[PDB]
Amino acid sequence: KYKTKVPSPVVKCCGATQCTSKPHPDYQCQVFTGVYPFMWGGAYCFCDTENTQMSEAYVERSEECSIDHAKAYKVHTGTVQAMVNITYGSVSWRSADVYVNGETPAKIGDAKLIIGPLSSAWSPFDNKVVVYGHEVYNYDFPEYGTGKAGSFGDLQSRTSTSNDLYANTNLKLQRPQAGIVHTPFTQAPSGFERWK
Amino acid sequence: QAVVTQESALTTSPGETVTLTCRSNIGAVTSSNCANWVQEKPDHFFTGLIGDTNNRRSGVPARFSGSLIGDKAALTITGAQTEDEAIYFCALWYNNLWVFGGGTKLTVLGQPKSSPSVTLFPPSSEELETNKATLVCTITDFYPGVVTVDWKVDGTPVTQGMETTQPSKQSNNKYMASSYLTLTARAWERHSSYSCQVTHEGHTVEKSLSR
Amino acid sequence: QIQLVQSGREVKNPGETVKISCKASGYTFTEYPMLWVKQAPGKGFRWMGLIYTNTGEPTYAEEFKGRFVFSLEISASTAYLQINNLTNEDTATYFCVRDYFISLDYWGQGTTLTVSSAKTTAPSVYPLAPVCGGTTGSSVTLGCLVKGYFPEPVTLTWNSGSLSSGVHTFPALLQSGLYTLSSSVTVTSNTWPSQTITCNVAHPASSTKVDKKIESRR
Amino acid sequence: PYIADCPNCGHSRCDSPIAIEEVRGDAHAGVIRIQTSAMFGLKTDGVDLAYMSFMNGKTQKSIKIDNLHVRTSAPCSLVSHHGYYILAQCPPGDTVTVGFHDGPNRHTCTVAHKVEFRPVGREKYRHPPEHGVELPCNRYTHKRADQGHYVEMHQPGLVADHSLLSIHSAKVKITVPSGAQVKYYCKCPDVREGITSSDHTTTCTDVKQCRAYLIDNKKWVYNSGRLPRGEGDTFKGKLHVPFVPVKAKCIATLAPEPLVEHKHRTLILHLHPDHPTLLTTRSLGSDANPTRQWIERPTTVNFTVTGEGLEYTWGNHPPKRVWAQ
Repeated sequence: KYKTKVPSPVVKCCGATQCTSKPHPDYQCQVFTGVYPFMWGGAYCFCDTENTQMSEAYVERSEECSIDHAKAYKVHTGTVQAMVNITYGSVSWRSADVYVNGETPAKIGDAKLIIGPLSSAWSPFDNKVVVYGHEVYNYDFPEYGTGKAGSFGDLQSRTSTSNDLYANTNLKLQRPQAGIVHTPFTQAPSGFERWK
Repeated sequence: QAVVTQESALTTSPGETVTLTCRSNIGAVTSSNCANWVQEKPDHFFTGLIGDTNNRRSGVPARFSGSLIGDKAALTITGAQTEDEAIYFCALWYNNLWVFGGGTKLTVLGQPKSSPSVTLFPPSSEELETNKATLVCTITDFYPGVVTVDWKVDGTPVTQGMETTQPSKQSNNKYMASSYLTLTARAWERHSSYSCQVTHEGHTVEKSLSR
Repeated sequence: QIQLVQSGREVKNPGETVKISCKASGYTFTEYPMLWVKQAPGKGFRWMGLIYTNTGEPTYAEEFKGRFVFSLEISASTAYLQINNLTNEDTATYFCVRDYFISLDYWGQGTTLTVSSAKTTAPSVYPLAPVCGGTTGSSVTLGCLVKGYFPEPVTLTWNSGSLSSGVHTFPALLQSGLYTLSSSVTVTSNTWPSQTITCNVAHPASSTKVDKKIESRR
Repeated sequence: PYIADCPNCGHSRCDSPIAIEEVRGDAHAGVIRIQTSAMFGLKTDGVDLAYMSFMNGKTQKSIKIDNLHVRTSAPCSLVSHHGYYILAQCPPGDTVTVGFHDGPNRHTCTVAHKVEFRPVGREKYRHPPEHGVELPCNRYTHKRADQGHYVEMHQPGLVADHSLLSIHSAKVKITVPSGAQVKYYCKCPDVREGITSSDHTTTCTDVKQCRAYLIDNKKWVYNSGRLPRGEGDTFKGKLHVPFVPVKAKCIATLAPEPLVEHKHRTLILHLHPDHPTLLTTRSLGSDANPTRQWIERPTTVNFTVTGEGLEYTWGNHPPKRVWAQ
């Protein structure tokens, strides 16, 4: 889930402050005029329409993104394993980890054993998978870079470290009301909020 | 660049409630001025009473409380005591520096009067060996703290040669002072009766030596 | 608990420098910085600045930016005031103070400076014993006259300081260009002259120390 | 301790120092991490986390925490404070409603935020129990020795303070806190920047047409949305977060055991939970044929078990398994 970690808006008191499209993820910024911002002393900007307010807000990974986070995957077939016990013959023991590919031995104990390949290639994982903590979902996640806001993957970071991401959150700033300092951020709660 | 103003002097009686105020020349005093109240007892003895308007320093009796009354900081002594007679200074913070008020001298009824203890000493002999003689008149434990000291050599009011210190406050809150009459080894040996007369709250005490 | 004990009072001729120490006791030096206040003879109390005993940065009041320099022997819980190129109108008393509780909570004893031109004269210490005749009461008053010294200060004790009760030491006063001080002590009539009573006087400026036992006149 | 504009501050929009931003009802353990704009914790200087510094005036007030109240639909329970930030164990609530008591005044602050507390598990409780299994919840710490993240905290912008703009008996008179930087001019033409001690105003007279400003950037702030930018620069002040979300194993849920009843290749199960429990199964044939249903109302259910087996998941109670030959 996102966090609309709003940078603190500019308030020019008499005249405009043009905004620029900073490279923050989903950097929504919209200049606003026609304010009279009550801040602790009543208003403070002495004009009345030239009072300008520039709201800016970008999307950022939550602190929970590091730890409580869904996780997509493109899943191929790989190679299956097993801790095969054989309490063999009179040997009476070997508990060894093996493979399935039909030329791999595993000389753990005394016996050499070749397994598979199995005929039952049903990977219960689908091609596309989402993963969450322990509950694994064979979900057709839309993709990195695309996820519709509100839908799953509104925030899409490659990894946790990745400062870049894709944040289609439909974050739309609105003008603050009646000459008061604040930042209307109108936004879909995450497609990670739903999906839980 | 701000001027803190305080009452000049206030007089009360033991058991009364008295209020001292602290006014700022720039505007009302507010909690961001962190009014402090400091007390000065005799002997250059300073202690802090209240800080941050109403925080009482630890070990300051509860009869002392601070507050903001109107547009000024105030110190109230509830049940003033004789021991509270001192100079109270207020301090106000102004974003980067402190400004102290002029202080309020507070007088509290109490301490029954006490007569002075007068002693006159003769010039010692090691000093008469210098061709000098100094008669020391010591006066201690008197209250109220105001006296008149008059010297009389041989029946005649000396009028030159004497020096009398200013009453200094002792610890018990009574006062002391000493007066010196310097003669010459010779002036000494000439005249015969020396006397230090101390006048205090109407009674007189004369201490005479005889050479 | 908290004691800020200051150096003793100095005399210095115009132009000199002085370092006034403030030794702190009872608190952790580091979490409470020091206020330096000037109480000038007439004028009342004035903030001279504050020193961050943690970082070491001083703030000076504008009146004090220049000849005044705050520093600290951190290590020994001492803060110090140094006034360089002493001006004659710097005679006054300087207090160190602890800033805490949104104000100042403890003040020191004060170190008084008397900026004044003059040489160095050692004091003459004279015993003051009672009149040659009688002197019979329940108690008895002896004295000690410390005459003609310069500059300040002198220290005076009775019996090395073991006799402090019943003592009145009288502030030094300037007379004919020299300071004179005196002290009295009162003890029971059985104590003296049975037991020895001694006046102890030190004048640091002249390295003079005098011990004068009060002897009976006959 | 920053001060911002609380939205429904008892009456209406005040400017409370405890103005609530970044409500996070995103964990599971009945807990919310909150940021006040007020920085409680140690005092102004050095002592005792359990004291209380908000802004009164331009000034702090670093005093005791005596009567904090976070609350929601019900009164919450504090967990710990550090910095601008408090952790508190709350129940669910449509809103969040915070406030201490200075002593002369209630002086609270309140805000909207959708809160819930699902515990981790197939049981949908409303509250953590005393017993049950432990399993990997998401939750915030008690502690402060914490660096796992840090939020930008650069300077404050200016702030209004018309207590400054007094009158010089005919002219409007500005002053300064402590030599702080007061940014000043009026609608008329007079001094145009203001980087000064206490100035006067030659030209204008009315207090209501002048720039009462406080560039007082000796201490940085949180970068609240309810902050005006310090226009000069992105000053330094990268500053940690205490209350990191951590992988605590909450003391957690457990649903009452089922009543297993045999039939021919069929599990009748008279069932009777405490709370809504997500039951589900997996017929282990390559035909999965699973089932899901939250059960809060007690219900006798059925499961056509096959020859090879079925498994059965009574809430976060462990999964069962069954031979139905």
